[PDB]
Amino acid sequence: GGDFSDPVTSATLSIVQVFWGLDKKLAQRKHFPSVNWLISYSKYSTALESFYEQFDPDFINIRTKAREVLQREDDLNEIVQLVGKDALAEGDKITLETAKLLREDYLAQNAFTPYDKFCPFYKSVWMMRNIIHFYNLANQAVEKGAGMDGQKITYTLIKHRLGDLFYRLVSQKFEDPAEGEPALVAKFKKLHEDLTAGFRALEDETR
Amino acid sequence: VVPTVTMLGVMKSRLVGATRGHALLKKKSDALTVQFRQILKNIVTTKESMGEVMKDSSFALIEAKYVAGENIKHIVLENVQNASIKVRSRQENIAGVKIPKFEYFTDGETKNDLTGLARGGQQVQQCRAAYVKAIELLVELASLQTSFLTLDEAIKTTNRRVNALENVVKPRLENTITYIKGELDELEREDFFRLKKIQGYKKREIERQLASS
Amino acid sequence: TQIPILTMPNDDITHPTPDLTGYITEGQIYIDRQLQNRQIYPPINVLPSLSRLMKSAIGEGMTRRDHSDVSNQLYANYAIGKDVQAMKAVVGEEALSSEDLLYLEFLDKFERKFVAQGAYDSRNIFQSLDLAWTLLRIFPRELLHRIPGKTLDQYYSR
Repeated sequence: GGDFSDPVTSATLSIVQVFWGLDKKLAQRKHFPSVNWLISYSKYSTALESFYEQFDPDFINIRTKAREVLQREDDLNEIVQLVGKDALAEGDKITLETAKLLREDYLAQNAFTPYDKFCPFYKSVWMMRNIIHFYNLANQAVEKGAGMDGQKITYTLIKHRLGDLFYRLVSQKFEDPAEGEPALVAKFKKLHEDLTAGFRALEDETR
Repeated sequence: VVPTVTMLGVMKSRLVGATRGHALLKKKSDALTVQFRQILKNIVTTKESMGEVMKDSSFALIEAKYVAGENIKHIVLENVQNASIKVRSRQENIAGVKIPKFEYFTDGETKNDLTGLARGGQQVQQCRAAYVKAIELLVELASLQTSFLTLDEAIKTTNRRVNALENVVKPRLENTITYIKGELDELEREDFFRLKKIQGYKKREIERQLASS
Repeated sequence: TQIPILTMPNDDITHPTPDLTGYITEGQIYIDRQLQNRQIYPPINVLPSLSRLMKSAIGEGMTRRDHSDVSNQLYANYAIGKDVQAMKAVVGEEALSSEDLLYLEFLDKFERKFVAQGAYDSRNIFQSLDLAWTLLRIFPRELLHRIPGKTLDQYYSR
């Protein structure tokens, strides 16, 4: 029946270290990985600190940022389920933004396609860095935009003036790793630089 | 949540309280909707005042123009003797909604007058007479806006309680009932049944051993 | 005639003994904890309570003619009074109409003068119905909708 109170599951989770719990709701929505990011856990994040450090110092922090974004998205969904989509702070709107992107473009994987059958690690690292960079740039604009209206309320304007880079962010997952590792890493870096330049200019234009 | 008899009782109490609160909120929303409908009807009725008093003011203005030609206007704006316009506000409460009340010059306090034009008496009796109708219309509009906002908030809360909260709790109560009765009660009988089987086996073994002697 | 007194554990009817005896019998006279807290000595929750065959006791030969009418009127008026009190808890009580205040005062009088019988104040059914009429006559003769004709004219005049 899906309840995790079964004697088998309880005994297993009493000793297993890493635990990839799944949710039936995501499977219903054709999510495909179906990994409930809110209940699953991994006790092994501590040991792999050395591997992360020798790989990339950014990942250990963007991972925490993404986890915080996910928790905030869960809380915001719980609030909006009764309060309503209005009266949300523009910072909260920016949090739900790129959280939708992380759900539908980073954690989601088709697993039956030439692009999502396999995914190299640093490709996921670049994906996470791009998403967190988008989040940080948006909140930097929220912090200072030559006025409160020009700082945070401009998310709707960003959705249009920055729409191309948003679409490229959500579509960067479609490229197959078989197309050559330098090609994909260069495409990711170029996307990051283009988004950074565009949003920095827009935040430095008229504000 | 963890299933237990105390948990089942707490969930049942929460469901009962939610049902009672939903009924109370529905009653409040119905009362607020009735008040809003009354305010809308009053505003619709008083809309015709904005035409009748306007026509009277226009007739008085034409009479004043025929009397003294072009009005002085400019420094004093002419066209009136009353209406030293100054507005005062009050806050009334209907069904818990702070409905504002409006009073102003020629429609309440803070009114003053001095001299006037030739037809200034007629202008006051027609152009300044529309001030009371305008104040009533403004008060009705403010009351309607406040009632609409309050009714929207109450309806959102009531709909959320009916759809989300109660339908969240009732599956929880069913799952708690199933976990206790469907498992614990079944296990208790099975445990005792196995114990009785052990006793019967012991008695049968003792009887067979005695018979073999 | 049996009036078995049964204790319902945990103050709920889902317990096996009350739920089991519910089918066999034909009524339920609940004692309510809140009424005991409200210091009404007989705390019988009259509105939840009912007799599945109370119609036989009411009649012309036995008891009095107006028994069913006054019973139904008291039931309905109590319900209305409880609803009006609940509304006044949230509507500020300023917007209540005259009938709302009538039902509020009737509810207060019914709780503090009718239900709260003394431990030794024996009451014949005739004077009990007289008290019921005393409480009822507050409403206008036309307001008691549940009362049939030829009864209001008989008793509403006091």
